[PDB]
Formats: sequence, C-alpha cells, structure tokens
Amino acid sequence: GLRRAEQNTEDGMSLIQTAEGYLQETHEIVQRVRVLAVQAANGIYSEEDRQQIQVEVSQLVDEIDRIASQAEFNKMKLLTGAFARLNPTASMWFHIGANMHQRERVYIETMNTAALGLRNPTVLTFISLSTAGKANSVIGLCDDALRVISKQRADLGAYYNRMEHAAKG
Amino acid sequence: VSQLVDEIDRIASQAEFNKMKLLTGAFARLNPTASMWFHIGANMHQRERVYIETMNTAALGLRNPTVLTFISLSTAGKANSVIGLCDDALRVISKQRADLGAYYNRMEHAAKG
Amino acid sequence: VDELLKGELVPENLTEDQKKKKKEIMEQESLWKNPDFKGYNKTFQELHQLSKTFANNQFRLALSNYQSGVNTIMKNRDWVEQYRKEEAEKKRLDEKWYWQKVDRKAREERVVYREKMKAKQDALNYFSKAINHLDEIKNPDLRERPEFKRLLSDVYRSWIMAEYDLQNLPQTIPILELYIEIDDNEKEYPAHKYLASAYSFEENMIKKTKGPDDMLFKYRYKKNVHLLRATELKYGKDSPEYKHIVNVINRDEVISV
Amino acid sequence: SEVNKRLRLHTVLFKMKVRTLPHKTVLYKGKPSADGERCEAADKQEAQDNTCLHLEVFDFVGSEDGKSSKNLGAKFKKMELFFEGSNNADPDPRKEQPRNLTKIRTYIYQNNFLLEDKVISVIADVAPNGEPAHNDKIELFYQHDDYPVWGTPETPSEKGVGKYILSNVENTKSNPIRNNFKKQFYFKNLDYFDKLFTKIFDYNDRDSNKHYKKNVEALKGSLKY
Amino acid sequence: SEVNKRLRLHTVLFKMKVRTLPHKTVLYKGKPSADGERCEAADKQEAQDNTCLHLEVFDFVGSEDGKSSKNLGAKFKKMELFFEGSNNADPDPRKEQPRNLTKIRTYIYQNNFLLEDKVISVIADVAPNGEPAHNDKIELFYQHDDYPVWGTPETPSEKGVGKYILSNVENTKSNPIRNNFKKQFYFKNLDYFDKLFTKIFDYNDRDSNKHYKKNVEALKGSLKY
Repeated sequence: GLRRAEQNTEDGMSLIQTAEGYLQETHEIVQRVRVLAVQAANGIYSEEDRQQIQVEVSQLVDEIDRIASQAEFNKMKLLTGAFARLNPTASMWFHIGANMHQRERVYIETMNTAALGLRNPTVLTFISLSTAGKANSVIGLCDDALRVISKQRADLGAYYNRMEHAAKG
Repeated sequence: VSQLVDEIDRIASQAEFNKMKLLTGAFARLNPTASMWFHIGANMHQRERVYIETMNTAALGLRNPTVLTFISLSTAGKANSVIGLCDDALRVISKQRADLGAYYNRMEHAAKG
Repeated sequence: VDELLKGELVPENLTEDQKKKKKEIMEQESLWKNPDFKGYNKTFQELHQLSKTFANNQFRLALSNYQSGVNTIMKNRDWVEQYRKEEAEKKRLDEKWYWQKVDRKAREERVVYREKMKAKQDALNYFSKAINHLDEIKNPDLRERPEFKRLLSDVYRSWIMAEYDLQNLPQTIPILELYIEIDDNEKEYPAHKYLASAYSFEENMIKKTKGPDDMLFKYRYKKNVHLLRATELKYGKDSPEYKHIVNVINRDEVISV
Repeated sequence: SEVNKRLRLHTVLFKMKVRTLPHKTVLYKGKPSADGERCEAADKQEAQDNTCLHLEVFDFVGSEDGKSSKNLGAKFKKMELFFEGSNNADPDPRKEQPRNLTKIRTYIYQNNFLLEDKVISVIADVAPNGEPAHNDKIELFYQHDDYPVWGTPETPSEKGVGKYILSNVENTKSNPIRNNFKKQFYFKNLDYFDKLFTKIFDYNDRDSNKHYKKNVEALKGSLKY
Repeated sequence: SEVNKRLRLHTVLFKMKVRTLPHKTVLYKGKPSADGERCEAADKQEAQDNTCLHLEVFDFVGSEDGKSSKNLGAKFKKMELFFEGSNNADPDPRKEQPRNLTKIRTYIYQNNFLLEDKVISVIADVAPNGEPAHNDKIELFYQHDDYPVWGTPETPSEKGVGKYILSNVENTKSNPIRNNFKKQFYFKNLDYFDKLFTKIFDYNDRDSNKHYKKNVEALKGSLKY
C-alpha cells in the first residue's frame, strides 16, 4: 500500500507541475500587454496607430482563452474552473496513503480571460487600446491580472512542496 | 504555511504501526489512553514502559488547541515572532527524537545481552 | 439584582410522597453499591447530563474561565500604566536632542503594543473555554434562570471585545447575534455598533474579492440595519445625528422610483 | 483556636461594595432563612439589614489529572457566617466595630460523576465565641448518596450517619477523632477562609486607591498646554 | 407590547403618493375584498374610498449561497393594515390623526422549486387594539404542499393543520409554543413592518422639501446678471 500510495503522490505531482506549466505562458502574454498599454498611454499616437496596437491585443487576449480551453491533464481540463472552490463541477482529490481516510483536495481556480477581469462575464467585451484614455485604464487592470496569476502559481507551488515532502516521508 | 501545517496534522493522525496510532498522543506520559510495555524477559515481571508524546500541531504550539488557529505569516510584525515558536517547535521535536534513540539503545544492548 | 452574586446556577437541595420515594431508591442503590462499577452502556449514565448538579458545575467552570480571563486584561492595564510611569520617572542623562525623544517614545509604544496583544490572546483562550462550558448544558429549565442569562451575556461581551482587537471581526458575527437575543441586550447601542463594523468588514471582503452581488446586499442590508439601530439607541430618534445617518444610508442602499 | 476573633472582624463587608472577586471566590450578604439552614441574598447589597457572610470557594475533580474539562467531577467548599444585631448607621465601612457570630456553617461538597459517588458533609457550629471547648454544639452532618435524609439525627445503634454533635464521637487514645478532625480539616479551613476574607476587603480598598490615582493623575495632565 | 398602537400612526400613507420604495418592496392601497380576507388594489390611490394598506417584501431562494439568479424558488413576506371609516376631508397627508385597526394580516410564502417544497403561512389578528391579551382572536393558517385546501378548519386529529386560533396551542414549560411564538417571530415581525412603514413615508415626505428648495435654487441664477 505505502509503495503504491507513494506512486500516487508522484502522479499528483505530475498534475500540479503540468498545471503550473501553462500559467507561465499566461504570465508572459499578460506582461506583453502591460508594456503595450504603456506605449499607447501617451498622446503622440493617433487613432490609426493605436488600432494597430489593438490588433496585437486582439490575438493576445484571444491566446489566453485558448490556453485555458486546451489545458489538459489525463483528458481532464483544469483551468476552466471545473475544479474551483465556490462553484465546482468536480473535486480533485489525491489519495496519498495506505489507509481509507487519507486523501487531500486540490483547488485549481479559473484562468480564462473572464476570470482575470480582462473580459466582462456578462457583456463579453474585452479591454481595448484604441483610445488614449482607455489605455491608461488598461495598465491598472493588467496589474490585477498578474496578481491573480501570481496568486494561483503560489498555491500550485505550495501544494507541490507539500507533495514533495509527503513522498519523501 | 497552511499547506505545511496541514501536513503535520496529517502525519500525526496517520503515523501507524500494526494498526496502532503513535504520534497522535496515544502513548503520552501525563494523560495516555494506552500504555506501551515490551516483553524483554522470560519471567513474570520483566516489563519496561515506553512513552511516545503528542506530536500534533496543537502540541507543537503552531496552532491554538482551543480556537484551532495556527501561526500568522501574512504580516512582518508577527513574522518575527513566528521564528521564536519555530525554535520551541523543533526543540520539542529534538527532545523526542533523542528519547526514541535512548529507548532504542536500551533495547539494543538487551538483545545483545 | 446581581445574578453573579448568587455564585451558582441554582441552589439544589419535602413532600412525604417524594420523601418516601427517596428512601426506597437510596436503599436499592445501596445494596448495589459498587463504587468501582463502570457501565458498559453510556445511555443510562448520560442522563446525569440533565441533573441540576451537572449544570451547577458547568456554571463554575465557565465562571472561573471568565474571572481568570478578566484578570488578564485587568493586570495588563496596571502594567502599562506602571510602565509609562517608570519611563517618565527614570532620569535620561544621555538625552539632549529632540529626535532622541521621538525614537525613545516610539520604542515604548511597540513595547506596550506587544503587552496588550499578548494579553488579548492570553485572555481570549479563557473566554473561548468559557463558551464551551455553557453550550454543553442540556437543561432547558436551568437555561432561562437569571444567573445563566447574566454570565452568557458577560462571557459573550468580553469575548467580542477581545476578539475585536485581534482584527477577527468576521468571527464576532455569530456571537453578537446570539448576544442580542437575551433580555434587554438589544436595547444597548454598543452591541449594534460592532455589528455595523463587522458587516462592513465582510462587505469589503466580498467587494475586495469581487464576489456575487447576493452576499454583498446581505452584508450591506445588515450593516445599515444595525448602523441606524445603534443611532436610535444613543441620541434618540429624530435627532440631528439620526437624520444624517438616514441620508448616508439613502445613497448607500437601493431605492426604486 | 484564636481564629473566631479574626472572623468577627469581617463585619466590614456589609457596607463595602465588592467587585474585585479573587480567583474561585464568591461572596455576598443576605438574611437568615427559616431555622437558619441556609441564606438568601438580599435585593439590596448595601443595606444594613444584612447579617450573613457567604463565602464560596470553587474547586473541581480531575483538574489534578488535567481532565476537568472532560466533565468528570464536581466539588466545591463554602462557608456561611451568621451575625446578630443591626449594623451601625454610618454608611462608611472603613470604621466598623467587630460583630459576634451567631453561628458558623461549613459546607463541604464532593460529587464524582463516573463513580456516581456524591458526598455532602455540612458542619454547623452555633457557639463560635465564649466557650473554647464547645464540642457539644458543633453539628456534623454527613450525607452520602442521599443517605440519610437532610437533618436526620444520629442514633447510638447506627453511629456516623446523619447530623450529630461533636460530643458524640469518641476521643480515646486509640481513635482520637476529635483531635484528628481539628488538626486535619477545621483549623486549616478556618484560616483559609479568614485570610480570603481579608484579601477581598483590601482588594476593593486598592481599587479605591486606583480610582484615587485615576482622578489625581488626570488633573496634572492638563499642565502641558 | 403596545406595538400595534404605534401601527395606528401609519394611516398617513393613504393621501400621500408613493414614489420612493426600497429594493424588492411592493406597496399599494385599496378596499377590502369579499369576506375581508385580503385587499383589492384600487384604480385610484389618492381617493378617500381606500381603507387598507398593502405592503409586500419579496426575496429569492438561493440568495444565501449567491445562487439567487439560479432560479431555485421564490418567496415573499407581506403584511396588511385594515382600517375602518373614511379618510379626512382635507387632502393633506402631513396632518392625519391615528386611526383604529380592523385587523392585521400576516402572510408568509416560501416555495422551493428543486425540493418541490412550498410553505404558506397566514396570520390574522382581528383584535389589534382593545385588549392586551387577545390570544383567541388570532387566526393561524398553515398550508404545506397545497394541503389542506384553503379555509379548512383545524380538526382534533390533525392539530396545527389548517386554519385555527392561537388559543388552541399550549403554553406549558415542556412545549412553550405560544410564548416562543410571541418572542421568536411575532414581536420581530410586527416591528420589522413598523419601521418599514415609517421608512417609506419619510423617504417620500423628504422629496416634498427638496422640490421647494429646487425652485429657490433656479431663482438665484438671476442674481449673477
């Protein structure tokens, strides 16, 4: 039992490590937006120029959603909110022991454009940079967008260190 | 920290040998539910007592035994005071590790003798 | 009327019919006098939880935790008063610059702050243990006595005050609500003042984390209810203070036209 | 014994307001009940009509084993003092002539829950002063699990059961119960309650000093502006 | 309790038009319907013909878990005030004298779609003012899953089922249903609608002052030139 249970812990660490793998690319693309919003925040650009800045933002916000949709671990989507706490459709439990009541729950929250605040869950319109005034307000939003991604990676790293200790013991 | 404190409580309840829990405080000295004796002789009264103390997060002082609230590391003000509890935590761990070795050596020579 | 001066939940000790019942019961148990007996079935022994002696005992334990928890706060004030008294009495022979005073005075505050916050958690444990002694009494006849009403109010009163200093505002909501359901405690403004802050605290947490609007309104509603209720019990109705609060709530809440 | 005189000096608590209760201590004033069996706390605590001093000391079973919170025992020890004559007219309790004790009631309680062993031992002395050797007027009521009924006397055929005076018990060299009881229980319990009486009286005096300190301290604090 | 006496002051709402209403609050005035069971909304809300107040507060099942929009059910608690006699001749609602109450009707509704649970509770007090203790004149009507049908009186076999009066239930120490009913729900229910009735009037009364001030403000605009 203990030998097989310790094999389950490595299977669990495969889930958490793979789950954190996509969050780095999500972190990269948002940081690409954060500097771009600073570029359009100044008044030297016209509306024609800011349109071409928005063309890039069209793909970047789009590419964030495709990360959450196609993120899988053993044919199971993770970041789409299916394993969240408040409104879950399934619960992620890891059995890491040789007895019956020894299993822990791992929460993976929502990491789509709607969850981070870059999209409206009801209106379904995302942030745009085609205006100098709008771009000044996208810098603030992308900052809190990074905070949620950093917060989620903190928890995934937190569980992984705990799972590492449990396997050793 | 919440992950680390959770594991310690998980270890204490799940530390089991031959369907007997050990680190949950079952075999403590002050108020034990069971007393462990080992038969190291061929006669009637050759028995020596064994003590395994409580090693849950409540006993270590990480969490309050009543309110079940553990240490706070979200503020630098109480982060400094967290270190002092860690010194007390490992010392209690260190004391029991020597006790397990001390009982082990007492048994080891008895097997030799 | 002092309920605590009684020193007991109820003084437990007549009829010849009852007296004859007592004599025959005591002799039945005296023949079965087995002081070392311990029943394998707990159900019959659990009936002792309904006795007056059991309730007369759990009252003492909660009171002892309450009285000991009082001394923790009381001794803390004496220490701080003596501490700042000694600071100004001892001579400062190495003090000739203005910014020497600012740092030294600021050092005392951190010393005092550690003393108070250490006292609160030390006192809070006594208050939390007092609650568990009162909630385990299973005699509804003895739960309505004046002594129980006074202590349960005093334990809750000190528990909420101590918990407030530790910034554990959301944990005071269940205790505060149970406090306003006893005697005339609903007629006191301090009890409704904390509820205004505690529900405001929970209101911000849902607002800060961007939660559902449903929980926001529930905490917003209960905030305005006890904000206006506390205003009524201190300055009186139709007071100048009361009128201003209504205007504040007027913009805060939702109205329909 | 020379302890009853110390008890007669505790008449200053009738007109003294007590709020600083020491640990495991309950004190109040009241009036004698029917036949003086017990006492009832008066509605007014500052009235001169009170002639009783009920001092209660908390205790527990299982605190020595650390299992007090597990609901495994119940006991407490308390005493009642009865005075005679109305108190002085002046409302100041600081000056108060000593008042003699009408009778002394000692209430010792013990109740185990698991063993279902309930023992009540009430000792009443009705001649506190005047007679150093007053064993004939010290009722010793022992009750074990409602046996016998309250107030039942003791017959010579079945000794040791019910309320009996101290003059009934033997005091031979083989079984000196009289000298055994005084050294073991009575003398220890008298000084324990008498000293606790002095602590309560002085503790509330200190609170007056603190209230004195609070007023004077604030008066000189306005010299900074 | 004297609470229902304070409810008499709420007759000012008849001649005052209602514009400011809190969220999820419904209020209107009308005439009693057949049998005096409920109120019928009048086509005109300012005529003296109206003798009743209707006040409704509705909520949603699932608002305690953030799932109000999930459509888990519906609920509402509403109370009405029945008045006797006609209104005063002058149309001014500021000056109105307190008037007696014919009856106070309390209506509780709560339906859960998923559990298919429906609870309808009706409470009518036909003697609001006149006697402090009028328990036998308080009609209770409990319905559960459409059983029993409306108007069915209580039977001795099914106690508490169907329409019955408050005096039917006991007030014993074992099951103090009546005493708890006053302390738990009835006292709080009356006060909740008492403050709400004052809340609605003061909001609409305040708007009268503002429009007087608005006309003053626009006139001061001519002082600049």
